[PDB]
Amino acid sequence: LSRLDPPEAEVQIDRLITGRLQSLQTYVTQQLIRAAEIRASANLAATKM
Amino acid sequence: LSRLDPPEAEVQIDRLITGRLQSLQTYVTQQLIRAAEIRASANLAATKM
Amino acid sequence: TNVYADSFVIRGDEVRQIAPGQTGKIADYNYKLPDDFTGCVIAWNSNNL
Repeated sequence: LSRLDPPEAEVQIDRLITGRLQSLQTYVTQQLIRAAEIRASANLAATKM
Repeated sequence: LSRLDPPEAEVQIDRLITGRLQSLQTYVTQQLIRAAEIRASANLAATKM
Repeated sequence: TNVYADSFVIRGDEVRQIAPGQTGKIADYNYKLPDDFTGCVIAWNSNNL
């Protein structure tokens, strides 16, 4: 905000958006990956109990 | 097409390509996520039957 | 749709300054070009009149 006017700072804001959205998609993927890993493990523990 | 010549509209076309490719990769990931979820469930149903 | 023409005469020392999003003597206190605005600007010298 204090570093450029909205027009030209828009391209840096776009890179900020892209990197953070991709960081979220990696994080959410890994979270559901471990969720699916725990899925089979939890069914396994339910079968044992 | 009717909004700019190919040279300068190319950068907007690039953003269009990037957003849509990333939308596809998220969608395909989620589709295979639910496919893997249904994988273990289908083996489970085969074991029951 | 709805063609509007805004006409005036200025010195060449401020011709390059009129643009949608900058600052200046004329751009800040005489007219306001919107940043989302879409249009054209034409300037031409007139010595004979």
